[PDB]
Amino acid sequence: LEEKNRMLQEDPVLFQLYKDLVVSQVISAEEFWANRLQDVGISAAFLADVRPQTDGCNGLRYNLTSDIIESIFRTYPAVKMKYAENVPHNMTEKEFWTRFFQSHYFHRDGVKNPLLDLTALEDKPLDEGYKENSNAAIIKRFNHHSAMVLAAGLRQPAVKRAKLQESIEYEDLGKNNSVKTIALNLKKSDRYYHGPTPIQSLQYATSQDIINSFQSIRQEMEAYTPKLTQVLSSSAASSTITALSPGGALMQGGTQQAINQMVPNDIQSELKHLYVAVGELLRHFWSCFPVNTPFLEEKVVKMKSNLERFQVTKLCPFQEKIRRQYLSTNLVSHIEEMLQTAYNKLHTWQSRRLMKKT
Amino acid sequence: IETPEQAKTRERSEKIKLEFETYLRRAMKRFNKGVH
Repeated sequence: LEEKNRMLQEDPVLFQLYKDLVVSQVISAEEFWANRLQDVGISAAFLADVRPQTDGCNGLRYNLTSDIIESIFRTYPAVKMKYAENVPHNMTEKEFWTRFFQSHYFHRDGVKNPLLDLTALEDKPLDEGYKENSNAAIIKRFNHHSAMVLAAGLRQPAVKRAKLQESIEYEDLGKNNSVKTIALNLKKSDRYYHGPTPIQSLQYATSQDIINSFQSIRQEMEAYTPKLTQVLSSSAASSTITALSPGGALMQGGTQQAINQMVPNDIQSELKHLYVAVGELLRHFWSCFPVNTPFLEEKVVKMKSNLERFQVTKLCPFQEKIRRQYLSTNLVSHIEEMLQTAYNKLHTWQSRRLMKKT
Repeated sequence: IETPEQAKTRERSEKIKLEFETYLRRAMKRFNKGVH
């Protein structure tokens, strides 16, 4: 409940929507939330990069972060044991970190058989008859840290034979099939040539009289001379101007009205809220559709009931609010269209279900 | 691990104060033994 309340507070419009849907008894919180409902890998640089921030005013900013401590614990389980065995009783956390900095711990400055069993690589293991310490310690602890990081990354003759097969096989002298494709060859390619364009009454011309007309025009334009006066006339020019004149046939319509001032911004915002609510309700309705299981029938019936309740409890007050101002905008018409479309869809599907059963 | 120069100065001050107080202690012991 507390988490849900916080999440609703994070989205006040949804919180307002949740209120308008639940308090108005349109939908239950169970049905409301029925449809409503990061790990970081281990980096090896978490030690060298992370340093005690020595701000000039003698400031030892540790910048203690949970992720850094978790990375330390994953890489060094011993640090987790030290933390669990000391705090909060034996010592404080910051004192433990300071001790870690001062200690030498911070200031430190085979499954596969063939190519791993170095002890077994030789078949003649006879007897011995036929700052070095600092360097060895540094190497050992570096290898330990690397192994710990690699392990934290995750968090038999058959194996030997498989490893040998992987090692010996050459990609050149194998197979190169790579034919994971399916060829396609349609039946009638003429569908696209005249595609979604509907059938047009492309009438053909008459009999050889078409050829006679072609010959007539061919002879007519065979002896052609350019003309200038005949190109245009003032009367034709006047007609063209009138067609192009404001308010003319070519100038379709004209000026329009400022819709913004015709509706208050509060009414516009409430319309947005109702749009989002109805849109989500119908989205869930269409998600349930088509009803392929008997459970979906009850869910869609509940969806329709919720739509009816929301309409009655919000749009009708919204309709009255608009009507009191006598707004000429039919914003409610869009909502009515959507609601009636959904209701008719459900009624038609119920009719189909009744017909199938009978 | 924080302001190493301050720590070194503190160590030097402790060293010089320790030398001063130890030689004062030796002088005091000499004084009282001579009095005895």
